[PDB]
Parts: sequence; structure tokens; C-alpha cells
Amino acid sequence: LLPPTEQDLTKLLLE
Amino acid sequence: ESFMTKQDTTGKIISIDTSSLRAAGRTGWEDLVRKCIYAFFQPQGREPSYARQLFQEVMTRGTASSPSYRFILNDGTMLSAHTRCKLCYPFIMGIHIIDR
Repeated sequence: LLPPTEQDLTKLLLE
Repeated sequence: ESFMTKQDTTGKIISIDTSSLRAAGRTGWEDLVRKCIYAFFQPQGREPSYARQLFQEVMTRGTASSPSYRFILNDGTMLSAHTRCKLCYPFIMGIHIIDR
């Protein structure tokens, strides 16, 4: 299991 | 006060629903999600993180639940949250309740 990076979360929150 | 995630069956978060947080009238909510998640994935002293423990449990038996974990907003406000997740039919629905 791999934690999300700050860019990943940016992705998610834009969608 | 809460928000929701779905993860695929490798653990990658594939979406977040911030609806109820956005309906809640407080600023700061982006920092809040960002912080709560990172806490959720933080190792626990020497035991694995709550996110690793729940992911192993939910995949083996379709439900898992974490104790409370604390995290700190940009202005040093201290919060706590806990997570419950279920395997749905294929994906992991998680909810994160903020005890304030």
C-alpha cells in the first residue's frame, strides 16, 4: 500500500 | 462533519467526496482533508498506519474500522478523526468522521 502524494490529492479535489 | 473516499483494490484512492464538508460552512476544509488523510496514512509508533491496517482487514473480510487519530490544521487547530470502510461490489468505500 502506497500513500497519496500532494499532487494526487490535487487531482482528486479538482475532479 | 465528514468526507468519503473510494479506493481501488490496490489501495490507490480513486476519488474523494467533499460534499458534506463543503456544505458545512467552515473555511479550511481543503487543508483538513489533506491533513486527515496524511494522518490516516502515518505509521503508528512501530505498528503500521491505520490506512495499511484497514486496507489489509477490509480486503480479507469486507469491513474494517480505525480508532481515533489526531492531526493539526495550518493554524495549529487540533482535530481528531476516525475511518470506517466496507468492500463494495470492485471497490473500497471509506468514510472519515471528524470529531471536533
